[PDB]
Amino acid sequence: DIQMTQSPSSLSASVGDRVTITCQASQDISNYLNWYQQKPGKAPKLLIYDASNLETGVPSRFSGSRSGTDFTFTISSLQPEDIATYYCHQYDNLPLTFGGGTKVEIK
Amino acid sequence: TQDLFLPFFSNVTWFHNPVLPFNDGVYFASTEKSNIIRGWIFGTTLDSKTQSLLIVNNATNVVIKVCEFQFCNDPFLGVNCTFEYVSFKNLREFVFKNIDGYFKIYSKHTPINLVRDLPQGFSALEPLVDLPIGINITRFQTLLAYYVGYLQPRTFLLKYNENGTITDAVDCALDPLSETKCTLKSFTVEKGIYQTSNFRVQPTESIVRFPNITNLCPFGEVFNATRF
Amino acid sequence: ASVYAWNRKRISNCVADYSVLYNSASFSTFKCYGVSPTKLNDLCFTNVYADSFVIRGDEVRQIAPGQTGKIADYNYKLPDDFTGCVIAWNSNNLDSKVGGNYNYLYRLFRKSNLKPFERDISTEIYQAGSTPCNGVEGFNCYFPLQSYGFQPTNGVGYQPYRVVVLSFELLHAPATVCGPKKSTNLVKNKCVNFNFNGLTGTGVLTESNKKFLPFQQFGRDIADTTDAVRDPQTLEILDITPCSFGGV
Amino acid sequence: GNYNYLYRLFRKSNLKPFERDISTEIYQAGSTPCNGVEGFNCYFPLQSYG
Amino acid sequence: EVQLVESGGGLVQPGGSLRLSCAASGFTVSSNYMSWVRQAPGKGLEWVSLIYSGGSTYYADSVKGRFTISRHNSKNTLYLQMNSLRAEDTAVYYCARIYGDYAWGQGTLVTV
Ligand SMILES: *[C@@H]1O[C@H](CO)[C@@H](O)[C@H](O)[C@H]1NC(C)=O
Ligand SMILES: *[C@@H]1O[C@H](CO)[C@@H](O)[C@H](O)[C@H]1NC(C)=O
Ligand SMILES: *[C@@H]1O[C@H](CO)[C@@H](O)[C@H](O)[C@H]1NC(C)=O
Ligand SMILES: *[C@@H]1O[C@H](CO)[C@@H](O)[C@H](O)[C@H]1NC(C)=O
Ligand SMILES: *[C@@H]1O[C@H](CO)[C@@H](O)[C@H](O)[C@H]1NC(C)=O
Ligand SMILES: *[C@@H]1O[C@H](CO)[C@@H](O)[C@H](O)[C@H]1NC(C)=O
Ligand SMILES: *[C@@H]1O[C@H](CO)[C@@H](O)[C@H](O)[C@H]1NC(C)=O
Ligand SMILES: *[C@@H]1O[C@H](CO)[C@@H](O)[C@H](O)[C@H]1NC(C)=O
Repeated sequence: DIQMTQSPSSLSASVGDRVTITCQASQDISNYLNWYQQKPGKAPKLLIYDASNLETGVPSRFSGSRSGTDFTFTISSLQPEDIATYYCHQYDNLPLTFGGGTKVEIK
Repeated sequence: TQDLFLPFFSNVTWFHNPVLPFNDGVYFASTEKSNIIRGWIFGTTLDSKTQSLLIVNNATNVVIKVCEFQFCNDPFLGVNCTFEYVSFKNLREFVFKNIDGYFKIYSKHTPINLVRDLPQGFSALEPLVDLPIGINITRFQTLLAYYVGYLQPRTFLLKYNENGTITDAVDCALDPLSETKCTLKSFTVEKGIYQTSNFRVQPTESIVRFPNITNLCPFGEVFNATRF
Repeated sequence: ASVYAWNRKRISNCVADYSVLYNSASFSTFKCYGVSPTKLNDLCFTNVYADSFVIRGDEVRQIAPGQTGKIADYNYKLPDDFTGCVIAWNSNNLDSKVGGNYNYLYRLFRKSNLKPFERDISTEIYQAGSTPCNGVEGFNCYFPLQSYGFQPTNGVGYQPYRVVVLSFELLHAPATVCGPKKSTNLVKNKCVNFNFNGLTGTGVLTESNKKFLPFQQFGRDIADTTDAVRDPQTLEILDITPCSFGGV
Repeated sequence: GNYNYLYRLFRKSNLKPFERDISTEIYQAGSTPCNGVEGFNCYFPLQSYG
Repeated sequence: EVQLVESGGGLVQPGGSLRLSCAASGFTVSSNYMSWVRQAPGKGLEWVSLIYSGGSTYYADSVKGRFTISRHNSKNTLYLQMNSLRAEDTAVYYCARIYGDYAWGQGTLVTV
């Protein structure tokens, strides 16, 4: 199975702060990575597909920037309604891998 | 040996581009003075429906193709593909047969000075090219005087010289003297009485006799029974 | 060529030596279906098809009879009764570029699986719902071709692989392609076990004074036995003298 | 999958009648010796039924 | 217009069997890649299985020989049949779309 671990496990930031997380992959994926936002009590929601394109209906404040094998998420302005669990899931490889999750809270 | 050989003293059609059948194998005889006849077409429909043979010598090289060509109503020469190869004073004889997907072509060239009739004599046609076509052929046509023959599975006795060429032949189904020659395996036979074949009167009609019964056997009672 | 637009090459009317393909050590995958990897030089076929395409390392195993997959369903399907050999090797040094190579495309969305040996090159916008696309991409309207994006730093499963598929088909029609068996040097004046194009036998091969016709290969005596033969390589007529034998 | 039952997968020649071969020597499919190491042209002679 | 609804969850003893349903509206199930994705409480999200548009089926390494996916043509409902449930299979199951967009049902609870 492909090895994939998210970093960091959890963090806290204020409203409008700059939040940067990383997604680490042991095997190199070219561009096949998606980002998801799991609200508490709600299903995850796709924001970035193919790690470089914006899904329709998603605000522009969410972006994915490739950094070689690893891929980094970008948050321009954090809001209290953005409290969710962050996942990166590599695709085109079976089994499909969903990460442990990254929790971002509002301090 | 027994193979497709043209029967001796048989009728061959004399021409001066019709489509003719390819029933068992066709012998082609052509007399040339200015290179009129250029090639041949072999196939079944020859109307861009299936694979057909196109052998054309366009004045510099002999070209053989097996493509599904779209031919004209009257093809002539002025003054999916699987295979492709690029190479009265005279008589050119040809034999075309297609056995087990092998198209055998035999030919022989000789000079002549008689144009009134095909020359009377003996000559053997050697094979030059063999075609692995695997294609059924039922009709043909000639692309441009010439003669068209037909080949029949008749037994022949072939005379071989010291050089291995065929100098004479005997048609075993022509006349009883040739039957004697074929039975004795000698071109010259001695005087006497010999047994060569057996005479059988062939039947002329076919009679099928069955009783006239309108009642059908009850197979529906057995095969379609409710309870077994 | 791309995997969705794989090219087909017809091979016929030539001699093929399959021994140099096995004894090359440059191919990562060498498996034959129906026939053995060896003994390919003794087989004859009417025609041979050569299909070539570029895929990633993970999709190499998908080209096999009885197997499924994206490539097997929507890009290239083999029949269950397929016979032949599949050639594949790594091609990261030739098909990968810095920043991603988009020249190679793959078909992903299709209504039904492909029938074996089907080539689909349609660029119609795929309708994923009850709403027609009318040639406009958007919701429930996805383009059927996507970019591989090969990179030289990609992993083993993500590296591009060049795959060549050999198809062996037979028919009653004469075999146009055949393999060359090794021909040992001719030896003369010895009791040897010989074999030629059409016949085998045991005898002594001596030089003859016979004059064969240019098309003839075999000679026969009176009582339907072979007395002379033509060598398939050198135009020399060789008599077959039977080896010395007799009762004791 | 029951992997205890095995069958011989490669051999150079066919067996004689009532011949029992239990060798586990690595099959050499080429001109390169295997030296007991599996790999290219070097296959284990036994295959599991599963 | 477009919404995925799930049903069939409940409390199942170990060694039992259950069948879930995922009815779709606004699109065609058979022309798109479907998947069943579960999530055990207290841990991350876990993929289980997918089905192709042509009918090809695959499953995760933990569910070989136990899980079965199917689809009824007329009512356009996606199903997941499971057999011999274990204690670690207690998770909240979802039905989703693999590519071009992500569509998620409301979720159902399966407790073993
Ligand atoms: C065909 O040959 C026969 C000899 O068997 C002959 O009697 C007949 O007249 C010939 N027909 C034509 C049209 O030449
Ligand atoms: C004869 O016809 C063939 C058609 O296949 C062509 O390829 C060839 O060049 C022609 N040769 C001449 C001398 O016109
Ligand atoms: C060639 O043969 C194939 C057989 O599958 C056929 O589909 C195709 O239409 C043929 N091409 C032509 C030009 O007749
Ligand atoms: C030629 O005709 C025979 C008739 O029995 C048929 O079986 C065969 O398939 C035909 N050849 C081709 C190439 O179709
Ligand atoms: C055989 O050919 C030679 C010339 O090569 C000739 O002199 C001789 O007469 C020929 N013999 C026969 C029987 O044709
Ligand atoms: C068959 O035909 C004969 C006369 O040819 C007739 O007498 C007889 O009745 C017929 N059989 C039946 C069953 O009618
Ligand atoms: C039995 O019935 C079927 C259906 O009508 C019919 O096709 C079949 O011929 C019948 N069997 C016999 C022996 O008549
Ligand atoms: C084979 O090659 C030799 C020289 O290498 C040549 O003399 C000979 O004629 C060739 N035979 C054929 C059949 O091409």
